[PDB]
Parts: sequence; structure tokens; C-alpha cells
Amino acid sequence: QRPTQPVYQIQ
Amino acid sequence: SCPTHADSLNNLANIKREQGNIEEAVRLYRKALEVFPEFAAAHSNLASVLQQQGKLQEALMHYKEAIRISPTFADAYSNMGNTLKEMQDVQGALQCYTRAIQINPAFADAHSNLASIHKDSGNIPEAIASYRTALKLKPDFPDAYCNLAHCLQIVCDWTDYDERMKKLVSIVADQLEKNRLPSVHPHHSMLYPLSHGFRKAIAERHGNLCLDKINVLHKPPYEHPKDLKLSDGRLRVGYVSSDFGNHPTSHLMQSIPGMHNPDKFEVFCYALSPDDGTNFRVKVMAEANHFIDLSQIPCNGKAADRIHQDGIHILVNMNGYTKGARNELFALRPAPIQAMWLGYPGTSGALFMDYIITDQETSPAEVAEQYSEKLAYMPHTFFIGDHANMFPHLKKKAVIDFKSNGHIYDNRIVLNGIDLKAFLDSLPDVKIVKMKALNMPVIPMNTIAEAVIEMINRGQIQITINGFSISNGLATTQINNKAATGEEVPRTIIVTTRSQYGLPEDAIVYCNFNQLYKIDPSTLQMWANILKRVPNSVLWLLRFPAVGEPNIQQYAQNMGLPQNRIIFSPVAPKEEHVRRGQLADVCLDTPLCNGHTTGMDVLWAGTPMVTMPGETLASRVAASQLTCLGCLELIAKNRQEYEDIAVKLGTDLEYLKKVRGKVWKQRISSPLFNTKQYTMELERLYLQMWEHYAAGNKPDHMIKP
Ligand SMILES: CC(=O)N[C@H]1[C@@H](OP(=O)(O)OP(=O)(O)OC[C@H]2O[C@@H](n3ccc(=O)[nH]c3=O)[C@H](O)[C@@H]2O)O[C@H](CO)[C@@H](O)[C@@H]1O
Repeated sequence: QRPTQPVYQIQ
Repeated sequence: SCPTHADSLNNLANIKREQGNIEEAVRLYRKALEVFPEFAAAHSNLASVLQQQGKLQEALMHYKEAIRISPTFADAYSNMGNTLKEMQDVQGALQCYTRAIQINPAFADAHSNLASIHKDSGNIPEAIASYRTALKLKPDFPDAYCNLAHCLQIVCDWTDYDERMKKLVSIVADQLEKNRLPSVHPHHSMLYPLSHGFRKAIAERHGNLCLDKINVLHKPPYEHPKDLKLSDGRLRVGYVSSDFGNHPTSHLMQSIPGMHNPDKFEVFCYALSPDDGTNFRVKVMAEANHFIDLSQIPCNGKAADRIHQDGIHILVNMNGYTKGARNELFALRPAPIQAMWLGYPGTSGALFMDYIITDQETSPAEVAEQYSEKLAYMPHTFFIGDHANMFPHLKKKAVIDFKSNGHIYDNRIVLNGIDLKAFLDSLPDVKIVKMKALNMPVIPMNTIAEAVIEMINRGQIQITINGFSISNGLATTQINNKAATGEEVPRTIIVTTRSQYGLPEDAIVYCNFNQLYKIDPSTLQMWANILKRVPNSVLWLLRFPAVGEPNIQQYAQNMGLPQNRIIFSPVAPKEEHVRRGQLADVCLDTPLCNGHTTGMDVLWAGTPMVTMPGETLASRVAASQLTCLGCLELIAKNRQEYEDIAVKLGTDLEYLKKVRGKVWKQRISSPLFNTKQYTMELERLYLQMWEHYAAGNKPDHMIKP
């Protein structure tokens, strides 16, 4: 999706 | 009764052309055209000779004629396409190749040329397909075979690698022995196991091409200056490059011209490229004593005239056998001393090159037989990078302790910024971890750290904390494009997280940001061994190109590595690429062809780099950078030592912290990124060369002060 969205989320 | 007088003359011209009597070849061709104007073969042969001479316009005239006489002349269509391609008419060349393929579907040369156009434009699958088609039509096609081999190297397709390499060596030997132009490009010869004599000879033939192109000019030798009297005692140094602009070479040396001592030197910059509007070109134009746009002077004779009229004492080739090169200028020898410096990691093999500027680590005198030029040593390393000027925001960093009770991690959530210290001074309880005047601040898990992590996780571009601007590391182009390219220093505080690139929050990250062509099966084998010996550890590669990614993974699966042990990321803007190297623990240099600019990039991030120096220049640059850094423990004498050092860095976390801190300090303390010191030592070498020539001596090896 968005180029700024990360691969995974932090706890 | 096929033989005619014109047929005889065309033959005799062919014989004189194979003898190397090019002028007699064209005379006999023209005589044959005189006897028989509608002689299509004579038109084609004369056009081929003219195109080899650089007379592209007249060659296109004769090709178009020959195809008017014989509309089924597929070879003439293919060669007209080649001439148009040399004239930068890619659409016309494409039309010529496709018309040839339509006329004679069995004609292999047109398929090979179409594959060449596809490869030049970056369509590697298409180039591979057309090269395979051509080789199917003509199994003995050295040009198509070598270009296909390079395409496979680009995509890391190592199917039948050993047989491919052996066939490449055999083809190169056969073409050298028969005095034909080798089908392996000199820039690619560093990727194959030829003898150093083979690589030098390929370079020599490709320089001979420039010699043949300049002979038609019939220029007399230039009268070179014998003293510095006319230039106020200043050595006149002219850097010739097509990369004054947004190119890695400028990223390496853009500060050098402005750091030259005006009292003893006069700096001329000859750009072979037009202004591309970037700040690199602006800086070189504004800081050099004289900027000369040779892209406005296509005729090599007139551009060499300009170089000579400026009075250059030392002319510096920073292009070599790379793109945009105009070695014809150097073949005309307008300067008494001509030296290869930075852009080409190999020998020119050419007589018009007097020196190659290198160092003892990259080119020890033992292998001085690899290079046709004489060795000119820099004190520590010949490599330089402008990172201290382009990316000063990575000189200091800070981290967030996301893992509430987690021993401090330096590469999971990282912050960089020119205003980082003021931002931290606005924070309540920053903890300062000393690394053994250098320190890493740590932000505890506050609402502030939660806000930063929320910005990262939600994929937001930017936030504001205490009036300070905090930017997502992935959004630099959306905030300041000039900052992302490295043309400007970022004016916000940038956050970089492993979560942005899928890296393990709890594991060792080995990285290699080089183009995938530098990887060979042996290198992947060593990396697989290292990954097996370190638990949870992953290897971080780039989609460079993305079509190479599946290949690697496939091979990695045959060696026992799951798909989750190699993490691929897309190629990022320059600033983000250099910045995100902080997230890795150890970089693993490619032994076949070292990372050269990539090595500077990773070392600037403070990431220790493991190298195994080879024999070719390109395979030893990483080692030289590491010696100049002062990190001799990161250089390996064999594959096993390489693997041992890598797994030790991965498993001994205290040793990892020690070596990482060592690199973090040495990248400033050592001369590696010191552009002023590098310029001064280069000036010392320049004066060494000039005094050697001024005493009447022919060029010789320059080592020791
Ligand atoms: C084998 C070879 O020919 N190496 C040349 C190369 O070094 P080197 O091999 O390191 O660099 P490349 O030719 O592969 O160019 C890679 C460039 O892309 C940049 N990058 C990479 C990944 C990414 O995500 N984002 C990004 O911006 C790198 O910072 C670098 O500027 O260029 C130097 C500068 O001309 C030459 O002196 C070297 O001889």
C-alpha cells in the first residue's frame, strides 16, 4: 500500500 | 560469370581491411563504387569501415544506399541499426533490427542486436530471450554468448556456471589468438577468471578502438608544457569525467576540486555530460577554477584542442571503460601526463595512459603485471567518499529502548539529525551509554517514544514533538527530495527502524547492498555457511535488480536456508540507503568484486565490513578501505577465515559491540573520509609525477614519499 507503511509492527 | 571488376576491387579491399590497411581498404572500396555505383555489398563494406572510423553520418548514408539496392540485405539492416544506435537514435535502431528479423527470420545477428538494445534499456529478461534466440540460430556467436553471460550474472542465474565460465575463458583466448575484438567487455572481465594478461589485453584492444577512431583526424602530436612558467608555477590538473552530476563518482570526490591549494594548482574540470541540474554539478562548477562543458564539443579533435589550449599538465581519466567515456581525448594525448584515477576499477591496457592512481593494498607491486600503466601510490588508500559532507546527520545517533527490559540495542530504532541534541535536551530522562567523548543516547519508553513508534507503525510521514520535526525514514523524498538524493543535508530528525524493512527485532543482520551481479555461487556458499553457524541470523540484500531475487532464494533453498533467512529490500534513495545501513550488525563484502562506493557507504554507517581480498583491483578495494580505517581484523586471507570472522562477530556480542564501536570511531578518526587530507596527498602525488616528467624521465612506478 503506502510507501511509508512498515513491514511489521512493534509490540 | 559473377566476377566483375567491381567484385575484384571489393575483394581486394576486404583483404586489405583484414590486413589492417584501413585507408587502402576505403580507397579500394571507393574505387569499386566508382566502377559500379549500384554495388550493394561495396556500399555495405564501405559503410562498415566508416562506422568503425567514427564517420557515423557517411556510414549511415552508405548503409541506406546498400539497402536501397538490395531490400533483402538483412545484414545491412542490422549494421544500419548499429550505426543509428551509435548515433543515439534508439527508435531507428530498433526499427532496423525488427525489419531485419522480419525479412530473414533465421538471421541471428539482428536478434543479438535487439537483445543488446533490450539489455541497454534495462529489460534483462527480454535481452536474455533474444540472446538465446540468436544463439539458437547461430550456436557459434561469441558476442551473443558473452552478453548473455553478463545478463545471467546481472540476474544471478548460475545454471551451468562453471561450464559458462570455462567457455568464456576459451572464447577470450580464441579471439585474442586470432586478433579479433574480444567479446568480453573490459569492465566485465573482472567478473570472470581470466588471466591478468587476458584482462590487460582486452583493455588494450578496447583502447585500440579509440586509437583507430582518432587516427582519421590526422592530428599532429601536441607540444606539451615543459615547466610551470606560464601558469604562475601552478600545476594544471584537468579532471575529465561524464559524472559531474548525480552519479556515484561525484558522491565520492565532489569536494576535492574546491580543496585544491590555489597557490600551487590550477584545477580544470572537463565534463563529458550536460548539466543535469543537481547540486553536485553546481558544486563542481562553482568550486573548480575552470569548468569546461565538453558535451558541447562532440568532435574529439576540437575537445582535445581545448584541453591542450588550457595548458593542462596532468589529465585525469575518471571514466575508464565505463559509460559516457571519451578516451579518444586521451588517445590524442593533449597533456604530458595522463593518469587513471577513480571511476574505473581496472587497467586501461592502453599506451596513452601513463599512470593509474592506486595504493599498496589494492595493487601491490607483485601484481604490477595486471596493469599496463605505472603504479602511482596513495599513502593509505586511493578511495575517498564525500559522506562527511553529504551526510553529516549520521555522525551521531540515538536509539529508543522499545524492548522495555532489553540490553541496549544500537540498531533497531535509530534517530539521526542535526538538531538531535536539542531535541534530546528537551526530553526528560535520556540515558547516555558510553562507548569505549563518544556516546549513544537512549530514549526510554515514554509517551514520546510511543508517539515515535506510532508514527513509524501507522506509516505517517512526519510528526512534531516539542516543536521539533520528526520524519519517517521512508518518507524523505516526500519531505525534501534534495535531502533524499544527498544534494542537501536533512533539516528534520529522521527515524529509522528495523520494522520498516522486516528485519528481525532479536537477531543478527548481515547486509550487502551491492548490485547482485557481484555475487557468485562461492560467495553465496560462504554466506550460507555463516548463516548456518549463527542462529536466527539473516542476510539483508537488495532487489538490485528485483528479478535477481527469486534466483538467489532458489539457490539459497538448495543449500538449506528457508526463505525467511534472506530479507530483500528495494533500492532506496541515496540518503535512506546510507542511513539504513545503521540497522545492520555486520556487512559481508562480495569477494568476486568488492563493494567500492557501497563499502564507503556501509563504513560510514559504522557497520563493520568483512572482506576477502582477491587478485584483481576490484576484489581488493574493500580490504584497502578497511586498512585505511584501521580494522585489520575484518580482512580475511581465505574463505574459512572470512566465515570464522563473520560468525565470531555474529555470536560474540561483546566482540560485536567492540568492533562496531571501533568502526564508528575510526570512520572519523582515520583518513578514510578525510577529503582535505586526501586532496593534499593527491597533490603530493601530482607534484611527484610532474617533477619526474620535468627531469626528462619517462613515466615510472611512484611508491614511497
Ligand atoms: C564494480 C564497479 O564498477 N564499482 C564502481 C562503483 O562502486 P560501487 O560498486 O560500490 O557502486 P555501484 O556502481 O554499484 O553504484 C551503486 C550506487 O547506488 C547507491 N545506492 C545503492 C543502493 C540503494 O538502495 N541506494 C543507493 O543510492 C550507492 O550509494 C552507490 O552510489 O562506483 C564507483 C564510483 O564511480 C567506482 O569507483 C567503482 O569502480
